[PDB]
Amino acid sequence: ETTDGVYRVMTRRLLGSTQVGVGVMQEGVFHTMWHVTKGAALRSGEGRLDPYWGDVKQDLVSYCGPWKLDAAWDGLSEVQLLAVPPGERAKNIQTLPGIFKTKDGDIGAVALDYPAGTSGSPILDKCGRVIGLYGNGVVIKNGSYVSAITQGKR
Amino acid sequence: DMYIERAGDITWEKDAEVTGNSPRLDVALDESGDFSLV
Ligand SMILES: N=C(N)N[C@@H]1CCCCNC(=O)[C@H](CCCCN)NC(=O)[C@H](CCCCN)NC(=O)Cc2ccc(cc2)CNC(=O)CCCNC1=O
Repeated sequence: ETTDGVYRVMTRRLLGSTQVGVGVMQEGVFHTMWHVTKGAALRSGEGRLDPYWGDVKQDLVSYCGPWKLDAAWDGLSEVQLLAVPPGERAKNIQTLPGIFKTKDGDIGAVALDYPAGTSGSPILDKCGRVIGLYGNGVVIKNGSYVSAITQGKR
Repeated sequence: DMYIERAGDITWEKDAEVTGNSPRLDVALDESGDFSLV
């Protein structure tokens, strides 16, 4: 299956079937976060997906071709996280991003807290373009979570 | 062995629930790809 869309990333090495993350299929390339797969090969039905590009520092990895996703947050509008939590239906959640201010520039961030296996779910703009992936962030004072909107370079 | 299975189309939902605030946070990204608050 290479149809564009969002996919669960599953393993059987633990008890039951376990969702370890999420990713995006677009233009025949599968996009997820590095910590989901650690760069390992993936099965899709009877076919195999071999990694093509990845970068631990960005926490990103692509399969079957180079990173395709290049939209970016406009810095002004709300976005939607299309969360795909383990064992639950995909659900859109709208929010206005905050900002990670870093020495090398600023990055949209979303203050939404989902289970760890939700890593790699796409964040979309109002045109439905994927502006980045959910799941690399920080834990704030009260103990909840803020994820960077992590995007690669096409 | 990891495997993938489709979970949906990628599309904006007009009736989406809305939540979450919009913090401005100073952060650093280390060579491990981990963010930390500054
Ligand atoms: N913690 C909250 N509220 N939600 C997280 C949601 C995480 C969404 C998916 N992203 C990740 O899984 C990535 C993997 C690492 C990327 C490395 N590039 N993880 C992080 O981005 C932070 C970044 C921290 C970097 C600091 N330098 N790591 C964690 O949260 C680890 C952590 C796990 C569990 C607790 C507390 C902390 C206790 N809570 C609980 O068990 C509630 C249920 C589990 N909830 C959670 O796992």
